[PDB]
Amino acid sequence: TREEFVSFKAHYGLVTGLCVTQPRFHDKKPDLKSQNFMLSCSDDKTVKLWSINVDDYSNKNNEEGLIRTFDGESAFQGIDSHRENSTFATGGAKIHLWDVNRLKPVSDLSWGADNITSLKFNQNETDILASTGSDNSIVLYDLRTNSPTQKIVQTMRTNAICWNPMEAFNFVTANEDHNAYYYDMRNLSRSLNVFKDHVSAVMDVDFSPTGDEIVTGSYDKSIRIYKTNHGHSREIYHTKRMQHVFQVKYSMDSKYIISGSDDGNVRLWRSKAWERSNVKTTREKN
Amino acid sequence: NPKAFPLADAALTQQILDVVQQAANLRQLKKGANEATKTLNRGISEFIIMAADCEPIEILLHLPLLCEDKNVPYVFVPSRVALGRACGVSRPVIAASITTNDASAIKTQIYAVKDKIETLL
Amino acid sequence: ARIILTMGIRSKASETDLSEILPEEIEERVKTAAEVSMGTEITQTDLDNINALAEQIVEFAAYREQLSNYLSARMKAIAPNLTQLVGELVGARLIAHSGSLISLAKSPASTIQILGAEKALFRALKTKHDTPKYGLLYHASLVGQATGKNKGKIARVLAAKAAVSLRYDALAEDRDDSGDIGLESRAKVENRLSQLEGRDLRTT
Amino acid sequence: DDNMRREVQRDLLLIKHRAALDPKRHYKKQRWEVPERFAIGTIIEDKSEFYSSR
Amino acid sequence: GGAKVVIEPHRHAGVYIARGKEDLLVTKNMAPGESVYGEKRISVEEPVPPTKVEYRVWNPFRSKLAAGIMGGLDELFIAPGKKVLYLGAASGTSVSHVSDVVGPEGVVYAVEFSHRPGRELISMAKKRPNIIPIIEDARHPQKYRMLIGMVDCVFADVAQPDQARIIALNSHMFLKDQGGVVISIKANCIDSTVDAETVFAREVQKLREERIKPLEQLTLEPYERDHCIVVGRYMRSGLK
Amino acid sequence: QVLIDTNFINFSIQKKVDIVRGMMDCLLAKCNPLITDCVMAELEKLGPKYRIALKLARDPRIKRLSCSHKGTYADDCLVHRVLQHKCYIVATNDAGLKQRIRKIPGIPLMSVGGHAYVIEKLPDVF
Amino acid sequence: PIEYLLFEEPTGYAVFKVKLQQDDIGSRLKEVQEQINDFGAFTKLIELVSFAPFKGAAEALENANDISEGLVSESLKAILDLNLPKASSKKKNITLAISDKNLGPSIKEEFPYVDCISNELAQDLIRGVRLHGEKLFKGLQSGDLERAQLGLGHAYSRAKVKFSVQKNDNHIIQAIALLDQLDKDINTFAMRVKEWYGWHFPELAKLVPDNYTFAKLVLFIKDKADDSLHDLANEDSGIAQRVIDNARISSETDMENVCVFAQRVASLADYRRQLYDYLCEKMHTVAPNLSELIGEVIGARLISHAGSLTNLSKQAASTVQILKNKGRISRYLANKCSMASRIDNYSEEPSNVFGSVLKKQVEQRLEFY
RNA sequence: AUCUGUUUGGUGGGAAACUCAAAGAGUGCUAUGGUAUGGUGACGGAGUGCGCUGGUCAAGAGUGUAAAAGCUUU
RNA sequence: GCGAUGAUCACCCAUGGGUGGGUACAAAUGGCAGUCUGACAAGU
RNA sequence: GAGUCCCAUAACCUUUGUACCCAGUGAGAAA
Ligand SMILES: [Zn+2]
Repeated sequence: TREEFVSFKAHYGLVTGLCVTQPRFHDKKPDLKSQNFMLSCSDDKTVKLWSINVDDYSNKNNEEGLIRTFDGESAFQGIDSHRENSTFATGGAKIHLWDVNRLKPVSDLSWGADNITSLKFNQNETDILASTGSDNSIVLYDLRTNSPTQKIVQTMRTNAICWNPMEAFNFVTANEDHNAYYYDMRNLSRSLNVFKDHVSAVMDVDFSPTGDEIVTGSYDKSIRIYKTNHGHSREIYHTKRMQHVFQVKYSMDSKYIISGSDDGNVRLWRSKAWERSNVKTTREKN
Repeated sequence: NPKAFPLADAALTQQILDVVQQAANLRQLKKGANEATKTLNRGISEFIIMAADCEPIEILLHLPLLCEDKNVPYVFVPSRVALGRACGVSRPVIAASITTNDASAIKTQIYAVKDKIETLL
Repeated sequence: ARIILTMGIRSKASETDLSEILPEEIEERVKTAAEVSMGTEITQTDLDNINALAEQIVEFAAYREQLSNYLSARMKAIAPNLTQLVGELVGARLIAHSGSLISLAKSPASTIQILGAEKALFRALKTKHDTPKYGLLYHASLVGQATGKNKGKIARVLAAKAAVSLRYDALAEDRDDSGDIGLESRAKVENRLSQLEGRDLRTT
Repeated sequence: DDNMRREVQRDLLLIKHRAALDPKRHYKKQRWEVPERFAIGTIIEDKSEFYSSR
Repeated sequence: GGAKVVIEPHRHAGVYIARGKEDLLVTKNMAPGESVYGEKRISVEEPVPPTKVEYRVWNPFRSKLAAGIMGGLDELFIAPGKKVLYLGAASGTSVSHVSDVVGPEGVVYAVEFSHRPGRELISMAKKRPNIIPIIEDARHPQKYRMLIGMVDCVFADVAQPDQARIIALNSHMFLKDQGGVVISIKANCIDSTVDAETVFAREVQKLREERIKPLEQLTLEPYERDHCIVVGRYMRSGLK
Repeated sequence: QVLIDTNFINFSIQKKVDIVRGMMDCLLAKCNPLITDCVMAELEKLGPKYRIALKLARDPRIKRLSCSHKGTYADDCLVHRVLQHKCYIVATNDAGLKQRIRKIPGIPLMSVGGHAYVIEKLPDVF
Repeated sequence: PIEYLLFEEPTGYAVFKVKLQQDDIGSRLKEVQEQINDFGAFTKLIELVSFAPFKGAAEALENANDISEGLVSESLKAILDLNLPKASSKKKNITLAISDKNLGPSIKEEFPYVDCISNELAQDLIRGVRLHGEKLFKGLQSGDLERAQLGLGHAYSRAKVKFSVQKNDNHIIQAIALLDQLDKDINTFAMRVKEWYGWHFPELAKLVPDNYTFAKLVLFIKDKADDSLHDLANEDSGIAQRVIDNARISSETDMENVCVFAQRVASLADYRRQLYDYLCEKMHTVAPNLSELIGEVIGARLISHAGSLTNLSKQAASTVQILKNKGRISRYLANKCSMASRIDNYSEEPSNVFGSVLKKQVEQRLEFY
């Protein structure tokens, strides 16, 4: 319907990260058919976890906001949730691991005393984290060993990571020299692609859930879609109203692309522009 | 649900009876059941007050059907004796009607009572 | 009336059938309408008055057809050649129109032609218009058999032969109530109707 | 038919020239040519109210 | 009172004008031989002999839809073969006129919530078979979603402040695409703190928010003070 | 309730008048200001020079309508929705829109003049 | 995932299986919104797997009330237990698309492995199958769906309003409107019987003036006789036998015919006063207060001329046409009779006691004069 | 009336069709392969073993607690 | 030992009659109100 | 040759017999 379930004055500063959870409490039972859960970190040294009343099933018939408030001593800069086992990780002045039961970090997993700007968990092999530090560094962490794993230093600063949801060791970084880098976790000595067509600093990247193409929004006020085997842009989306696209996601349909700009607006796009979303008879499908 | 359903409580009843007395002084009240149904089918009526304790009750329950037809508020006061005493006549009345007038000095009071009994109804 | 006397109720219709009424093709329609309907369910104390009204109008039509039998009997015993020519109830309202049988017999055949259509006739005479051609004699079976302008033609020849037979019936004394003059007049009208239905204005 | 139009042909003229029947009535300006399909009908005032429109 | 009029077809199909020295909005009578709310009738003898068929005078001071017709609406969607969902069929006053405008081949679903009006609706729907009376609250269309299917026009003579939600729910359930939505808005019954133009503008905005494109509004002023009919169509995709 | 457009917002910020407080001390009444989606589209299309004006139009005190048409011509949208309904004040500073609005009757017109808002076709201002 | 679809309808229940999901994110777009209007593309979404028809209009009304107030009936339980697969109750329930968010809880109360969806996607799937209807069902139902809709709507409405056909004043409308018709029919038919027997002797219509009594006695007298014992139903019978002795007027076939005519008059004469007894009884059960006040035939003609019991009730008291002191007892009886008709209409199963009290009041008023 | 002289009213392309073509609009019809039959002896059927689904019980573990109970458990 | 559940509001004589205007019903061998034309046609 | 199936099976007028008259209002009424 393109309309908000709820809004929340969450913090006072910038909300610098937010993700979504299925919070595995071991005293309560999560009601995921009527409540959705999003948690969110800001620069006022808080991580807050919220529940949302959702009308998607009509099984039932309720205390929506702010079920708990994690608290750090320094600010936070990124957040991403593990895809099981109640865990998330927040980057900031240092990267901490958390779970939704304990009100304090389980472990501090920092390479050195250099801060962390971004964070993504893996989607399959869910216990592999990756992070971007402002010393132009990309660090991998493993949560079996509860430790960092290997880092590389690049020329300029990695703004974002996204892992390949279909290949489980490949990820794409989006950085400040105006291109994206497709990296293999088992060999970080060479990128296995470079996606080059942007003209200012690449702000965010995301994978198609089919793992076959990426979307890539940058500081020049435009977004670009790339086939993963090519290395140049398959498509560019722009608008005179869109300024400085800071966030891009690729919807789980693999057919729409959500971009958040900085004039305020969140816009839907088609990943394939010429493609309509009706169901098709076999003559037109053929 | 009884037959005389949208009854008013005591505060609304006294608000209704005060504006009934003022309209009776200002010649804007038609009192009695068949005068009320006359002014109701003529269309000069702003709301009708039926008393929910007369000796039959269908004797004035004929009027809610008329009010429903013409979209007029109707309200049940629980005392025909107090309704007649408010009307200013020396007998109990069972139904009364506030006729419409725009050269009326109590139009704001009548509109406020209409809003109260319509949110009741 | 006969069907509500037969069944009465809709569930009763669901359990019963009937063929002497409502012949052979409305049965599925009344059964489907009995199964699904916007009709209520009546009680016995007013089904009894429904049944009494239904037998009342059934007996009414029985009296109607037996009064028609009486009319046919008196007509073929009073003016039988008119019955053999134009029919029982047509000749009956001819006689009843003109009053007496002798008062109808002493009228010319053109009057017997236009005998029913007096208001059309006299408005079409009192302004100079065209007069009707059928009158009360339009409902004879021979004029029913004719088609076109020749039903005006055989309304004329039927009124001529009906004047012949009618004044024979009213003015005879050795009359036999056997239909002989009416029957030979009807044979004349029938073969005349044949010879002007055999012609055709097309060119072959 | 024309046979019936030659019977109602006068009150259709009265309805066409309504505006000059009463000096106080003053209709709104239409033209009203004779419509192609019409029907002449009589008002049934019922047996409920008397003496007013009767 | 015993005078003679000429019946003439209106621009709108299914409704007529009887010209005399005062001309009358008139509909054909589906149940000939009786009046429903005491209106007057016209009996024509149309040409087996001719048959006496008759007509009923539609009173604009007792019908918002007739006030709209003879104030001048560019398009009613109530038409002689259609299905109309009448909401707020408060008695059989206007539902009878909508019923015989719609005709024998079309259906009027008359939804009413009170019960003595429902009793009169059922006794009127006996002699007018093309009326399906539905005694139910229109604020819950699921409670009668089984009795009605795929109407062509909704008419809304409800007088409640949650009008636009009632209209939207009944349209999303039972109206078809590019079907008619005729609304009778009463300003004082929606709310009396604002003026009539404010509440009409808000109701039209609510309709286009529930994707019913308004085509036309009419104030219907000599018959009702501070009323309106808004005629729209259910666009369902692309009010633009 | 007052329909705003883009040059009225620009002149408000250039003259340092608050929107709802300027409206309130112009009319001496409680105002509801309305930004149509086409006026908002026009402010967004004005570019990144007008960021201050755009995020002052993004204000919870300023309510906002939902226009349903193609294109973002705010003058057409304001003129149509005001001559449909006559329950609107039009706050504008376009010369052409001011002439359109003051030619259609019964529509009050508000405009930034001097250091506060002025109102013209509203006959009860004091 | 919207895997199955439940469509309730007057002929029965239908379970459809969703083949292709429609778009969730593009659900407001133009092509997605009009693919449910095009039938050639809607049949790519929805396939019929089951249709359990009802046992008749009784079970139809039961299931219409259960669907109306949001309960799972036994036929619903049967068709859902036949069609929906035994999924888990804790992990990946089977998804049923309904149109009623308070019927959903009744479905999960009976089948805990079923989560129910009625949001806008299930709503426009449901209105797609409502828009197409008879085409989806491939020919497998008895009965036209709109004809069953008319029957079920009328049944539901009369149930919800408690429409009783005992207190149905249209019976007494038609009873008195038919009784006046047969008043003039028995009158004109016995007038013609007296005319046709006037030339057999023209004194039976002088001694015995009542139509039924004349007709029944001339149905068995056809001659002279003498033996004047069973003709007293005896001063008039003795005078009639004296007139038969002094016969002073003039067949067989015509006399048999007028015997059939008088038998017709007798049949009309005892169907009348069967109808009159019926309408006095129906008036006691429909309007007891009116019939206590002014009588059954007078109250019958009153509500006939008013058009209905409801119209006589809602009429003003000063505008009632009932049929000096003699001039104002009419007004007193009018407003008391209007009061009695209001009591009698709007009470649900009326008594007689207020008609009794108003009769006492109007007799006190007339005895005061 | 070999009086009158005003008014009102009238006077002062087509046809055929069980023809031949060119186009437009609307409506009807299960109008149904989201990747086409159960199977080129390369196959099918039967049975077995593995796999899968559901509830129940038991065990583990977490959480809770004086002990619990309860609740959670890919 | 009152009342809104309703008070009140055509011609002639020293309760009864005389004289007629409208209402419905029925009747009338009462009225309008007067029963078309008249010698060719079809075919070969 | 020729306008009925469109109520001459009718309509209206006149006369003669049978049963009546010549609604609204809205606070008074009685002493
Ligand atoms: Zn706009």
